[PDB]
Amino acid sequence: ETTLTQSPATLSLSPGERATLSCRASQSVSSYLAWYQHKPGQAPRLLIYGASKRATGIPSRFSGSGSGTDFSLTISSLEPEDFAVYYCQHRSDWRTTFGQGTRLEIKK
Amino acid sequence: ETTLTQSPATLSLSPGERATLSCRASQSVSSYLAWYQHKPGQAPRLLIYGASKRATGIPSRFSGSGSGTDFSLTISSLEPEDFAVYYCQHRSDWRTTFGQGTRLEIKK
Amino acid sequence: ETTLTQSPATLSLSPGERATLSCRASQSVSSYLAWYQHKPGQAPRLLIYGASKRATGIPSRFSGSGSGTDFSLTISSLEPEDFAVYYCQHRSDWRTTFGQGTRLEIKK
Amino acid sequence: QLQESGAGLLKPSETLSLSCTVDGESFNGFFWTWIRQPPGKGLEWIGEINHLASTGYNPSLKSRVTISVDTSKNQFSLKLTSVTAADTAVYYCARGYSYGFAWPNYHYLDVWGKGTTVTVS
Amino acid sequence: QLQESGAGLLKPSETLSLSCTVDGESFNGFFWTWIRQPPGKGLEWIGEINHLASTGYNPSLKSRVTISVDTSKNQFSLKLTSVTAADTAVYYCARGYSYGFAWPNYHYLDVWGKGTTVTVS
Amino acid sequence: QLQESGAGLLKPSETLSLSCTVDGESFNGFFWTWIRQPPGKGLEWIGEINHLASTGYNPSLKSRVTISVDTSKNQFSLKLTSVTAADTAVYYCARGYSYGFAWPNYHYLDVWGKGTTVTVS
Amino acid sequence: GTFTWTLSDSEGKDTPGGYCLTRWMLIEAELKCFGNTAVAKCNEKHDEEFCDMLRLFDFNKQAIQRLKAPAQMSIQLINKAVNALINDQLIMKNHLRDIMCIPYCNYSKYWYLNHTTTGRTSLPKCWLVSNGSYLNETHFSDDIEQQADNMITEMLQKEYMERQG
Amino acid sequence: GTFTWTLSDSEGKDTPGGYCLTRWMLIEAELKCFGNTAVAKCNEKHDEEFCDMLRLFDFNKQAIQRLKAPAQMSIQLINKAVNALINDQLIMKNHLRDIMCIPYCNYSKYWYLNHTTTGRTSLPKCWLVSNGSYLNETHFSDDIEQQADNMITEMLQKEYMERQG
Amino acid sequence: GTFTWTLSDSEGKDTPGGYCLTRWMLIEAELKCFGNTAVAKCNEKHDEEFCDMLRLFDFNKQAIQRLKAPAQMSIQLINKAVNALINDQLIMKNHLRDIMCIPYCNYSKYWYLNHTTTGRTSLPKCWLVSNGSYLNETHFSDDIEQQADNMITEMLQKEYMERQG
Amino acid sequence: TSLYKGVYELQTLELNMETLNMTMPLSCTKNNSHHYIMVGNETGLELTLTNTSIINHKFCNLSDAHKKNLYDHALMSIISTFHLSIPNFNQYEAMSCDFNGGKISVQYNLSHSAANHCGTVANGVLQTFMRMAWGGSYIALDSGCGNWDCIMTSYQYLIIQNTTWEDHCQFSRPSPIGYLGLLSQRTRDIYIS
Amino acid sequence: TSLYKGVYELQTLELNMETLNMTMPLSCTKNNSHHYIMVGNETGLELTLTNTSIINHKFCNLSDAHKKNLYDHALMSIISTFHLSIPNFNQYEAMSCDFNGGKISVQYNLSHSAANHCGTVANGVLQTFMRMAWGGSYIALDSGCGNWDCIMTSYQYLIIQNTTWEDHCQFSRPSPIGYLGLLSQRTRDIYIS
Amino acid sequence: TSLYKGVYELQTLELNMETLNMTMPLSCTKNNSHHYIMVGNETGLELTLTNTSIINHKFCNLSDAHKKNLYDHALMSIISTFHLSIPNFNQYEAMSCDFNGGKISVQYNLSHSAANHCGTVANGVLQTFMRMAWGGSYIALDSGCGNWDCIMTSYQYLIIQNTTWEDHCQFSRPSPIGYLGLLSQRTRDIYIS
Ligand SMILES: *[C@@H]1O[C@H](CO)[C@@H](O[C@@H]2O[C@H](CO)[C@@H](O[C@@H]3O[C@H](CO[C@H]4O[C@H](CO)[C@@H](O)[C@H](O[C@H]5O[C@H](CO)[C@@H](O)[C@H](O)[C@@H]5O)[C@@H]4O)[C@@H](O)[C@H](O[C@H]4O[C@H](CO)[C@@H](O)[C@H](O)[C@@H]4O[C@H]4O[C@H](CO)[C@@H](O)[C@H](O)[C@@H]4O)[C@@H]3O)[C@H](O)[C@H]2NC(C)=O)[C@H](O)[C@H]1NC(C)=O
Ligand SMILES: *[C@@H]1O[C@H](CO)[C@@H](O[C@@H]2O[C@H](CO)[C@@H](O[C@@H]3O[C@H](CO[C@H]4O[C@H](CO)[C@@H](O)[C@H](O[C@H]5O[C@H](CO)[C@@H](O)[C@H](O)[C@@H]5O)[C@@H]4O)[C@@H](O)[C@H](O[C@H]4O[C@H](CO)[C@@H](O)[C@H](O)[C@@H]4O[C@H]4O[C@H](CO)[C@@H](O)[C@H](O)[C@@H]4O)[C@@H]3O)[C@H](O)[C@H]2NC(C)=O)[C@H](O)[C@H]1NC(C)=O
Ligand SMILES: *[C@@H]1O[C@H](CO)[C@@H](O[C@@H]2O[C@H](CO)[C@@H](O[C@@H]3O[C@H](CO)[C@@H](O)[C@H](O)[C@@H]3O)[C@H](O)[C@H]2NC(C)=O)[C@H](O)[C@H]1NC(C)=O
Ligand SMILES: *[C@@H]1O[C@H](CO)[C@@H](O[C@@H]2O[C@H](CO)[C@@H](O[C@@H]3O[C@H](CO)[C@@H](O)[C@H](O)[C@@H]3O)[C@H](O)[C@H]2NC(C)=O)[C@H](O)[C@H]1NC(C)=O
Ligand SMILES: *[C@@H]1O[C@H](CO)[C@@H](O[C@@H]2O[C@H](CO)[C@@H](O[C@@H]3O[C@H](CO)[C@@H](O)[C@H](O)[C@@H]3O)[C@H](O)[C@H]2NC(C)=O)[C@H](O)[C@H]1NC(C)=O
Repeated sequence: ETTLTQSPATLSLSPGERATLSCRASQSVSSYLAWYQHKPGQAPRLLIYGASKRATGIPSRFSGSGSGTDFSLTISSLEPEDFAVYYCQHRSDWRTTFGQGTRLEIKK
Repeated sequence: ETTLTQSPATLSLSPGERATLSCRASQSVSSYLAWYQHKPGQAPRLLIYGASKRATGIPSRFSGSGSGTDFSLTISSLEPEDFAVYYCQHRSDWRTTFGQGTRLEIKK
Repeated sequence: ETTLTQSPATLSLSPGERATLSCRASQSVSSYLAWYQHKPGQAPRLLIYGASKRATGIPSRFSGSGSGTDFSLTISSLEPEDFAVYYCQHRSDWRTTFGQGTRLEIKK
Repeated sequence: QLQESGAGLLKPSETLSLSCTVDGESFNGFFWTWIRQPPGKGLEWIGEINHLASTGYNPSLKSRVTISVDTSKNQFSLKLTSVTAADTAVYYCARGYSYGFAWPNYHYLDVWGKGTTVTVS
Repeated sequence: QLQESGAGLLKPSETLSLSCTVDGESFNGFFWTWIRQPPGKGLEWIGEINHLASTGYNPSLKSRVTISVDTSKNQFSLKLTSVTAADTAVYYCARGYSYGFAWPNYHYLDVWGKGTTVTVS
Repeated sequence: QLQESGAGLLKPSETLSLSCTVDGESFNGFFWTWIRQPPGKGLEWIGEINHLASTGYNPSLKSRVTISVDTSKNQFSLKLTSVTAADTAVYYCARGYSYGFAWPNYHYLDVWGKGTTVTVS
Repeated sequence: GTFTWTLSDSEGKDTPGGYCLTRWMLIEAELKCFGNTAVAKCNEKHDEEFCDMLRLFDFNKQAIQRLKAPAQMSIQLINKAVNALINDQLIMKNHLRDIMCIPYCNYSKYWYLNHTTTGRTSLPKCWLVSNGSYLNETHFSDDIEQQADNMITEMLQKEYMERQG
Repeated sequence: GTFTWTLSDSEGKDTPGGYCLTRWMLIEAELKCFGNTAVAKCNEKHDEEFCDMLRLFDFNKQAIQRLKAPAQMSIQLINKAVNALINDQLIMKNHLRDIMCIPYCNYSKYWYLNHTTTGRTSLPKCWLVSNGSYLNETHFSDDIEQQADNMITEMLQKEYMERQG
Repeated sequence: GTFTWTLSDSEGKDTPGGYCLTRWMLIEAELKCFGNTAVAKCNEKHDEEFCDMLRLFDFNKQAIQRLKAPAQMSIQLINKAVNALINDQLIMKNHLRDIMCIPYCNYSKYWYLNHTTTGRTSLPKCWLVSNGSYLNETHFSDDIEQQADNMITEMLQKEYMERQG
Repeated sequence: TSLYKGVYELQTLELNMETLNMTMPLSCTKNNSHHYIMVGNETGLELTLTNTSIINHKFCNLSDAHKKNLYDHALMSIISTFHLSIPNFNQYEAMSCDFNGGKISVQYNLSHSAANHCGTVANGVLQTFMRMAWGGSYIALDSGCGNWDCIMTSYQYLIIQNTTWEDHCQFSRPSPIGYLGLLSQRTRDIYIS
Repeated sequence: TSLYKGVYELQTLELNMETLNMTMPLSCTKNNSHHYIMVGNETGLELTLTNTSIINHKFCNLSDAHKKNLYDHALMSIISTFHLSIPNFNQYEAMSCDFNGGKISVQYNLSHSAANHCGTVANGVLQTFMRMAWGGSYIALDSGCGNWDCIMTSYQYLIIQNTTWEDHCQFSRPSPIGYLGLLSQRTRDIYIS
Repeated sequence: TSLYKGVYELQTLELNMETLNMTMPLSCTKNNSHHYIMVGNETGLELTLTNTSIINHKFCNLSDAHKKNLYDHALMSIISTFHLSIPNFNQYEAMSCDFNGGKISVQYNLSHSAANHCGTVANGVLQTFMRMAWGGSYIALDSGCGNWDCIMTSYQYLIIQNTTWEDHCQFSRPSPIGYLGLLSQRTRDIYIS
């Protein structure tokens, strides 16, 4: 089977700065990773799927790409509303996993 | 399944008179009814089969007809020798029944 | 099933004389009999197979024939070295038997 | 021309065990029928059997009655286990035929035995 | 447009028994997914099920979890026996899809329930 | 050119357990034969085996003897359970061949081992 | 023989001319022989009921005469021979025509033309049936005339080649 | 009818001449009728895609018109009819040509010649394809000329016989 | 190519003329080429052993040359090709002739006629065998003369048409 | 006779398809309730359409039928040819047999339920029947022609049994065609296991 | 047009093989991941090449599928025709089904192990597929032509399901040929039990 | 040569049916006790008529033979083609196999009981054999011709095994015809279950 690792467990930029969150697979990924945004008290929301698809209601601030074993989530300007927790999602036939989760933080 | 009912449980005419014994089915009869004559101390004898066939040794005094759910045995003149018990017989695939039995009686 | 019988249980001639050992089957033999020579302290050696085949290292002194139920081993001159024990061998599909064994003896 | 005939006995308990020996004409062309007539009652059917030992039975006797055939003696024997007070009847063995062709079809019992009386006293 | 919704309770022992009622749109076109999030942890997958009741499970829960579907009510209920201190998590029910055609393919969970909190105190 | 050779021991009870190691030439082209010769007796056949482990046995030993083959070591071992006073014989392992073609056909045992002596004292 | 029979026999010629149907082969008839031209035509026909039957009859003649089956009919002979004896398209065709309510061949009677002089004959064609009976000539008189025209045409072509040769 | 169709129908003649393909049978076309000579040729051909399709289309016409199936397609009709309607050699042949990378017939478009006067036409031949597309005329212009030569030859033979008769 | 091979290939013409059998195709022989007329005749024959074999040999030539099987013989190719390559009637026919004790074809040697001038040849016909050996010419000298008459007839017909055209 | 073109007499042949009995089975029809297949001048099969049954159970012990070999080989071949030709035979409870002693009796249950919902059992069995007795079968079933897929009769059972040779033909001439028609296309309309 | 010999116009026909739907199945292809078989103007089958699966087990309950008769007969006939045409189908663990309620979904597992060691499962399944969707299948599999015996694709599963009629044809004209091609030669390349 | 009509030389061809080995199986006969089928220039099958046996039991583990896939596919195809072509093969105790390791050895027991009562096992097995090795089989069995239905030999067993390629042909020219002859008509004379 395969696993995912997200190296930047904690990342801190002020709002308005551009930032990325990397994600690595143990094997060439069967399929492509999806990204989820999670808030402290709600439910996960699909942010990006298929590495680069932004779905519908997700703003243009969020984009991404990846292939092989190396994927990345890009937030173009870090709006204050986006400083929460992100997760990688990977599905194999009848099996799926998640990354550890990475968090964004506002500093002053 | 199906059943037979013979309404004229007791019928009485003097010898020489014409008489009939009716027989009714609960469902259109699969096949046709047979009639048997029975004597008090012998064995049943086939009288009529297929509603109207008189077989062989049975005298012309006995005839009959029927269809659907309604059948009848006709004795043209009631010879004294015929005043005994009659039964209806009905056979379905691997199942068969008999009527209750009707009796003829000589009166004076 | 079938069996073999060797009648001449003990046979005695001086060396240099010609002799035979007969062998009889209970049924026409399926296949042909083989003969073995055995020494008191060694191992049996194939002498003749298929009634008449002498194999390889066996000297011309040994021959034989047979058919049906009647077979015979012929030793043309009884060399002193040949005065030991002989056996008949018969094989049927997945079954085989041996005769009783016959012995040659030197007399003076 | 033909006459069917059986055998039996008065049988207080155990099994009824009645036997019917078939006459020599056409054993395999007919349905062998067993019927019963308790005193005060009309005719009841017990069951039927053919030469391939294919059978049918009156459902009320399903747990007690098994009809057998032995063609090597043109003899078929009725069997009714746990015989009781309600089985005190005259038993009959008869030859039946069903003309299941085209239409109208028909069925009857023609050659009858004389009747065997069985009680359970 | 669509909203999935379930039910549950705090459950100290026995079996977790959570239920999810599906909205009225396209029950049979998606993989029904159950996930879990214990406090202090990231997201975990429990298992998935489709409308033919074909399932897959997280091997660590193989001996305790069985996911069922009842299409006649568009309702599938999570089941987790021998519930314990390690299962004190928020449970979510989500609709998933996998585009297994040509290349690149993809998978995601789009419509999410609100989250059911279950503890074992 | 070729020489078959086995191993064994004196064996008062239990099982005979004799082994025969085949030479390197044509293991699969012959019927492996076990024979016996008790003192005072002629030759007896025990049984035979080929490389597909297809066997035949002397009926008198059917309940006690099982012959096995292991082709990965060109070694087949005799087995005789409940060994007794009547089995005190010299055992031999031999290679056999049967020419079952046209007519006449024939059979023989050509390469012989030296003989293993087994007693039950 | 000269008709290169796709049969187990190589010599189907009992007498010069075509294949003959004898007294035991025909119903209420004696011997009827066809010429070799008409029979030879079937050598290359893949849609003809009459010669489908000639193949079965000739097969049977040889099967009985040359090899012997000790008991039963030893049915395996026909089971393995038929694919080479019968043009299955014809059986299926006539079966389909029957299920669809149009005249079809049930392989009983055949109609042929016989010239009043010379004795030239055509190949028999199946007399089609419908609704339990044989059709009257009126219903296929057109087919009979086409066959008559074909016989005339062939005779004229023969005469032409005799004149050329 | 005169083409002796190996079909469930016996009268395939809607109008004098060959079998016609109507507005609903052709794509983006109205009515196209072929003469009887060209259609009759298929009576004896065991290697022709166009008439293999004529048999299925005519079969369908009759199957729909005469017998009625209350529900579903009652697929058994085709399952038992095909061996008599289709020359399987052709399907297997074109399949093999496809697996071996050479032009093959996928039974879509057919090319035929139509004379500028008289209106005589040839049987359509399958327009072969390869690598997802139709071949250009250049690649088979030789086959088109052989067919044109055959039409010319037949017309001359017809005139010859008219002169003789 | 012009013989419209019911094969996986569409171009069976290696050189103008008929299909040629090369050094590796014949036993103890070099190259033997037949004319196109004789080969073309098999286009419409449903009862001929020689061209049944030409179809297998040509099939094999193409199967080897164009597609590649990494290991084994990949036997599925023949299993699905044969119904389109072989006229099964011929195998069954010769098998039946064998079981019934008459001369039959075992597809080994073939006899043909070769004219002393022009080089015109006929299609080879199977040299029949019986009782473990080949038949002597005496037993079929009649068949050889019929074939010779047919070659003569065809040459005369050709000359006739050249005179007319 | 009719003198086509003034020169051709129209003449007929009728083939005596009786002489064929030595090599191939011949079938014919007696009235509408009886159809026969002969396998020579000794024995054959009777096929009847009846409203009674002989066998009142659901077993057909084919394995035992072949462990023992007491049956006529041609007759078994014919039963197989008939059976294996029934399209879409998904319901096996409809078939019962008595292969005991070498005797052959095979029943097919044609009962509905639903008739209008055609194509279940009776249709496939009766279609096979129409080919085996082809040409003499047209009066045995009701609604002849009409459809191809909803073949029905008034009879509830098709029963096939072994019998003796007697002429047995009164409605149709004996013909090899029925059997031969089912000899080919033996494996068609077969559902997976 | 091109005036062959100066007198013959070269003209074309294209057959409207749609009108044939009343009597025989028609197949066609949508892109490369979708292939359809219609059995009239109401229903049909979808055949897809996918990298997901619906059924995650090894059962195909054919016995129950036939004990009950809730399925469309034509659709089952087509599934059988497809299945029985797969050569050398020695591995049965590769096939799974859900015949419950009359619904049909059948999966064939095309996964290797070993690809270079061709001729195991995917080859036979894909070869059968190329005939059923013949003429619209040439872009669905990789390495078209090349060999005949090592047919492979990038997809792990072939899934066949029941659907509704919609035009559904965008890559190839509807054609009866695929189905008809597998109608004949039904029993070939069958291993003993 | 013979100058038919004074102008035609009578000439011959003999076909080199060896070059066909790349595409189709070829069979030939060595003496009367050995018959070979080659499936290329590497391997093939030996078919022998013998009066000995290798396998002394009644098992043929076909299910395991296919669960594992250690066997050559062409060789298994040929064994199946041979087996399934045996008519009326009602007695299965007559067949035994050893499909272990991918190795193939299959035995057919031709023993009577009753010979005069022909048509049981040996006949069907030997008839199939005569087609597989057709043209080189005529000296292997006794009573060649005579009947078609009572084919017998002096040998008790037919044994088919896997071997290596060697020329192996001394009595008949290699020919594809035997195999091809049994390729068609694969499903004939099959008894119901
Ligand atoms: C293709 O389709 C066509 C068209 O449907 C079929 O053609 C039919 O084929 C049948 C069978 O061959 C023909 O039936 C035979 O006809 C004989 C003549 O009499 C019958 O026809 C007349 C006039 O139509 C009727 O009046 C008769 O009916 C009356 O008499 C019979 C007597 O039994 C009664 O049963 C009826 O109820 C009527 O009272 C007849 O139908 C007829 O004689 C023949 O029957 C004899 O021969 C058979 C042969 O087995 C015996 O079984 C039978 O018992 C009779 O045998 C007596 O005579 C012989 C000597 O000849 C003695 O040896 C016997 O012991 C015994 O005394 C039979 O009925 C039918 O006429 C014919 N229809 C037409 C229009 O031509 C084709 O067969 C079909 N082909 C194929 C291959 O499928
Ligand atoms: C349709 O039916 C016909 C009629 O029945 C069949 O025709 C027969 O086909 C076979 C096989 O092709 C022919 O056999 C071959 O004949 C060669 C010539 O010698 C043989 O015939 C003469 C005269 O009849 C005999 O005297 C010989 O017998 C003697 O010698 C052999 C030697 O082995 C002994 O075995 C005998 O006991 C006799 O002592 C022969 O029978 C013959 O050379 C050939 O054998 C060689 O080639 C084969 C090829 O595989 C080798 O297996 C074999 O070992 C021999 O090979 C040697 O030579 C080659 C070089 O050429 C070297 O490379 C080798 O290493 C080795 O040294 C074989 O015997 C038969 O003659 C022929 N009959 C007639 C009448 O024509 C058709 O085949 C059949 N067709 C079909 C499709 O079914
Ligand atoms: C339907 O088939 C069965 C099975 O073949 C037929 O029954 C069998 O009939 C034969 C005689 O033809 C019996 O064999 C011999 O019978 C005589 C009688 O005197 C006896 O002396 C011999 O020793 C020998 O047994 C056979 O036993 C019998 N088998 C069975 C199971 O009944 C049956 O007759 C056929 N049906 C019809 C209508 O013919
Ligand atoms: C694939 O096949 C299945 C089985 O045939 C299809 O499902 C079935 O659909 C029919 C309607 O077409 C259902 O019957 C009727 O449904 C109406 C709904 O309002 C109801 O009122 C009627 O009383 C009746 O039940 C049938 O029950 C249903 N069966 C199953 C197992 O679902 C399915 O729709 C087909 N797939 C596609 C894409 O069409
Ligand atoms: C009949 O078929 C069996 C099964 O294919 C043949 O036995 C097999 O032979 C191959 C070699 O051709 C063995 O594989 C290789 O053997 C070499 C030996 O040095 C080894 O180094 C390799 O690693 C590999 O294992 C295969 O294991 C063997 N299998 C069995 C079950 O024996 C047999 O040889 C064929 N019969 C004849 C006469 O050729």
